[PDB]
Amino acid sequence: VKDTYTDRLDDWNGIIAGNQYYDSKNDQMAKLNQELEGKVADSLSSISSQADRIYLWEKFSNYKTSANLTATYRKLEEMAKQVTNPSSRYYQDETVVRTVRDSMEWMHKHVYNSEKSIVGNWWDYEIGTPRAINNTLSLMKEYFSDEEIKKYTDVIEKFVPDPEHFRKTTDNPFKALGGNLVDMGRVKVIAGLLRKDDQEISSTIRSIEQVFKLVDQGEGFYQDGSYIDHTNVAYTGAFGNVLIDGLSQLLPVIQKTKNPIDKDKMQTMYHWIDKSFAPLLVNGELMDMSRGRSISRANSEGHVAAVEVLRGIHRIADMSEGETKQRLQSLVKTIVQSDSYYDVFKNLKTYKDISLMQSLLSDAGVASVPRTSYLSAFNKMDKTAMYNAEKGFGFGLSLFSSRTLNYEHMNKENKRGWYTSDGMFYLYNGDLSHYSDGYWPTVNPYKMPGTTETDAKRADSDTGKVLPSAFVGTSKLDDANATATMDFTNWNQTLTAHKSWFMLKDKIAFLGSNIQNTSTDTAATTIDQRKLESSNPYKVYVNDKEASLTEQEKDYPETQSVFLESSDSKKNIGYFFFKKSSISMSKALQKGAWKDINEGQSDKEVENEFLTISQAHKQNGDSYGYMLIPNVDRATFNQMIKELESSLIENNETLQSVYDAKQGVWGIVKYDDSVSTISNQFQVLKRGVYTIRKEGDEYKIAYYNPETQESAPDQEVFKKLE
Ligand SMILES: CC(=O)N[C@@H]1[C@@H](O[C@@H]2OC(C(=O)O)=C[C@H](O)[C@H]2O)[C@@H](O)[C@@H](COS(=O)(=O)O)O[C@H]1O
Repeated sequence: VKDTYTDRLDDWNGIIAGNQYYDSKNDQMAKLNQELEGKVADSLSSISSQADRIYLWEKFSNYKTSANLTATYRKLEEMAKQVTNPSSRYYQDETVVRTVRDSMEWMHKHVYNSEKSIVGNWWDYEIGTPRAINNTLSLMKEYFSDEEIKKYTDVIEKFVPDPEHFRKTTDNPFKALGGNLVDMGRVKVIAGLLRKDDQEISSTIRSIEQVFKLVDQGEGFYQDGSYIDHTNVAYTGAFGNVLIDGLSQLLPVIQKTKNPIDKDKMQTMYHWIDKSFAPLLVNGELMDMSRGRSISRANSEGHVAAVEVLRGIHRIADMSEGETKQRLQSLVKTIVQSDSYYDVFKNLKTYKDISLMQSLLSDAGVASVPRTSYLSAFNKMDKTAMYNAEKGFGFGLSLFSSRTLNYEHMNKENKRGWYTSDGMFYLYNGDLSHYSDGYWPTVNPYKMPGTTETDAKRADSDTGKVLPSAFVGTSKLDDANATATMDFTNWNQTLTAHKSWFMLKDKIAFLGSNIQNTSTDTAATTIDQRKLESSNPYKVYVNDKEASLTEQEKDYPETQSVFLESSDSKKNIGYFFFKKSSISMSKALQKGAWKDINEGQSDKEVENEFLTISQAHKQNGDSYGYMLIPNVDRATFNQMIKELESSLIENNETLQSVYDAKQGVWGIVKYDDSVSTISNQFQVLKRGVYTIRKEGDEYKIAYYNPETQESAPDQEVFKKLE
């Protein structure tokens, strides 16, 4: 029956499909249409049309595997999209209409109904499938009777009767928050509209409002921009994605119901965009350190995942007004235009999203200016993101502590992310494809960049752990300078190391001390493991002399520097060792398959060439110290290292500090409360992390106590000399 409920469903259809906006003369839209035409064609030709069939699609036949239910229903949603698209060859097709109706009834009688119980993954029974069913019925509401709609959505009410919890029919339900809570809306708000149930709509929207509250503990968005999910996992880039992507779709509909959400409540979304998401986007790529186990999905590499966030932001801009709308448009526009590697349209899956992006990109009134430098210390999730606009590089520091899990391996995904938070670092430079094109299945998991580990064999069946210490954190001085430390102990408590980082505008110093090993395994720090481009080969220099790397590891004793020279200076990487160090390097082709790190992925062999740099630690009390200097040419790098000749202030078991004389900035990490005199100019007095700048006779102080997660009055931690 056509009423206010169907009106809302019409709006929903315009959002999840947007057939009303389709234009055959629009190349990008025609491309998506062609993709849907092909998917429906394949589904129609491979579907079982035999009496007493045991499945609809042979490749999604084992229904004890919950994933097969969602995949099946999604094929029907695709049919619904095309049967209602005037330009599709399947528009109002009698066979497709009957195929959707008959398939819904078949699955309802033999696979998914109220008399069934969760078998496999609860997510498919409560989120994946219900969403696919809601969308199918919404799109084809003019072909189904209200009784049929209520009949096919009864199963949804059986598995998801409570808008505040998931796994309600199990022996361990949980409180819905974040991304999951948003999906709760895409399940019950739409189901409510389809069933014309006001109580379901109102109660669900009320539950959804919890999402706008910032938290100071547990799962959710924090004031400092961090986002935690799954109890204690940094997750802005995966579950946070689902949250903004799904919520931006729902809001236009929710705001037109009899239960619209207060404007002041939704105000926090802008905080998420500017504080949480924006910093994690560099040249169109969403930083992997925020994506949890999703890094192990071949169809979701960094640039693809970023689009989930960007399309969400764009929709929010569209529903905003004035300056707010204008600036959000500019944010999306500059990020998209800075991405010369990935075509944003490859992940805009509805006509309205495509249309919005096209108008934005062609609107001269919307400014597209390169983003400025920034540095975000996401202490509540132990990650740090840095971006230098002058030189054009981004830097990500991935840590964990007693407050956070190191890596997530679940649902057979991310089987080898063991060391992705053991002080792993990311460098975002001119090669926008670096962490893409098969990086994850080919990178050697035992040598993640920046990590100090023993060479012990690790099991794919292992799961994450928290760190014994709470002494992990970042002290930020300004948009270009910060200092971080991690009181590191490895997975089996056989190795320790005081690892610290000194972000000094256009370079990052890496210092490690107190390196100890009680095992029979060899210990070493991976200085880098960089994925190469066959098109842009690097010329390697050691102590400014060209070196020829081989698949076989070569030792370079008394190394003062290593320089990776590209034809594009924006891809150059230099490493300056404060004190001559003994390192080893190799360049080799590494093969692997996505299935190796994610059971549900393809076993197809992938291969990439990597340049690995390592420093062995054969004695207790060992240390390492070097400066990473990106994006400068060879002559400039050589000049800079001479300027940094005496930049290392100290690197021992209680004090680590680097000084940038050009800036007049000091980075300092203290592991005890002894009085530390620095550069015969001032003293720092407390265990913690510091970033200090001298501006003649004045001193700006940034102190952070990572264990208590508090700063402190200047006189408690700093004292100028004389
Ligand atoms: C955040 C996350 O990893 N969520 C998991 C699901 O993944 C998301 O799926 C969708 C969607 O619209 O369904 C959008 C996102 O890009 C993607 O991250 C999914 O993996 C389900 C079920 O698993 S599966 O059978 O392995 O595919 O589990 C969620 O936790």
